[PDB]
This record gives sequence, C-alpha cells and structure tokens, in this order.
Amino acid sequence: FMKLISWNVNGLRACMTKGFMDFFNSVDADVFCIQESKMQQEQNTFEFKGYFDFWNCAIKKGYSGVVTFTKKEPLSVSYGINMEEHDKEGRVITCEFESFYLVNVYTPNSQQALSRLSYRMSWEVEFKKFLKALELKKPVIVCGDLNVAHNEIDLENPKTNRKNAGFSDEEREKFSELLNAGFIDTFRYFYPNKEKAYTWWSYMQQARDKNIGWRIDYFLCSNPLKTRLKDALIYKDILGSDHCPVGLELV
Ligand SMILES: [Mn+2]
Ligand SMILES: [Mn+2]
Repeated sequence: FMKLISWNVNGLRACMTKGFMDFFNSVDADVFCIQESKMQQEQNTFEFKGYFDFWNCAIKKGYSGVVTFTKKEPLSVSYGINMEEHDKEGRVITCEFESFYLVNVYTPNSQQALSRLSYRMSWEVEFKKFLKALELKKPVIVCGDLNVAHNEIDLENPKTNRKNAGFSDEEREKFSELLNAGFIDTFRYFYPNKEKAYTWWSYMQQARDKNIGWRIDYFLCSNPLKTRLKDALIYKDILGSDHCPVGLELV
C-alpha cells in the first residue's frame, strides 16, 4: 500500500528544532506534505534523502508556504490554482501521479473576528472549481490544513466557537458544499463516531494535554477512490507544532 502524510508544521525551521526530521524519517511516507513552511526554498538547509521536494513560497516573507515531498517522480507539478489573485501566498501544490492528483493545500485562515471571511469565501468558490477541473482528467486526493471544523463532533466547545475562525456557519457551509461536489472526508469515512479526534490545539494553558482541540486537518478524496482506501490516521502524539500530522493509507 501507499502511505500519505500531511502536517501543518507552524514554521519548518521551528519544527526542525522540535524533532521534525525524526518523525519524517520514522514514518517513511510515500508522500509527505507540509504547510506553513514560513521559509523560502533558497534558504533550505535540510536534506530529505530519497525524496523529490517541491516548494511554493509566499511573496510575503516568513508567511504561509507549502512543500510536497514525494518518493515517486510526479508526471507533472503545478502551483496555485491558476488565478493570480489567489496565487501569491504559497498555498497550493498539485502533483500528478499515475492514478490521481495529490493537492497539498494550506487554506486561508479567516482571522480573528472573521476579518478575512469575505476573501475566504472567494477562495472556497475557486478552490472547488479548481478541484473539479482536475477531476476531468483523474481523481483527486486533497490534504492539508483546511481551516474548518465541520460538525460539532469535530471540536471541543462547538456552541461557544461559532463566531471564531474555522467554525463560522459560512466556513462550515463551504466545506459541506465541497463534499457535496463529490469528495469524501476520509477520517470520517472510517471513524464517523470517534469523539475527541483533533489535529490542532490553541495555546490556552495545557490545551493539548487536556485535548481541548479542533479537527481542521484532512485528507479528502474523489468518490471513486473510496474502494482503494485502507485507513485514515491522526498522529496525535507527534509534537513540534500546534497541529499534529494526519495520514491516509490506500492501495
Ligand atoms: Mn501556525
Ligand atoms: Mn522522465
């Protein structure tokens, strides 16, 4: 089978000092995607032996940025969603493999008090169209930090967070609409009833020790890939970021 991993590392240089490479080497992923590199490829000093590495860096320094590491050479790689307005923040890398596209994405956060919600809505409209356009050729696997918790089971204090970024009605609706367009939330495909499964914890005192968190990191796949799925993973014990890694296994 193949093992795919995704991790918002909250700054790759920071995460490296907190053991990133130890988990990278240990999990031995066929494809390992990261979000929030917060660095430029030119300044990379780290070695990912045995992997191709593809970087997408923001114009703004020390901001956002994603990287895809893959053992297998892709058939093609693209960056962004082919819209200049949305392609300035180092957020999307798409690697084409033989039987699917793998889209690595760091979704724009709506920010405190939902100040960037209007832009986020425009992002969601275009991102969905981008994914459907890919599906004209091949099914799609999406992974990354999507900055949305879907249902009440997906975060610790639902009723007090509906005006916070990631759990607004507006964001939840776009994620529902994304799935209604033909995508599977793989973790909930295998574990629909699992409570307290989170991938992000705030800096509230001991939040992570108490597992007061949200699930906002995902693997999604086109409906026809359903029969190839083997498992969906949350690496809750891996430290080094305010997010933990997520994973997908398939044949
Ligand atoms: Mn961060
Ligand atoms: Mn060749």
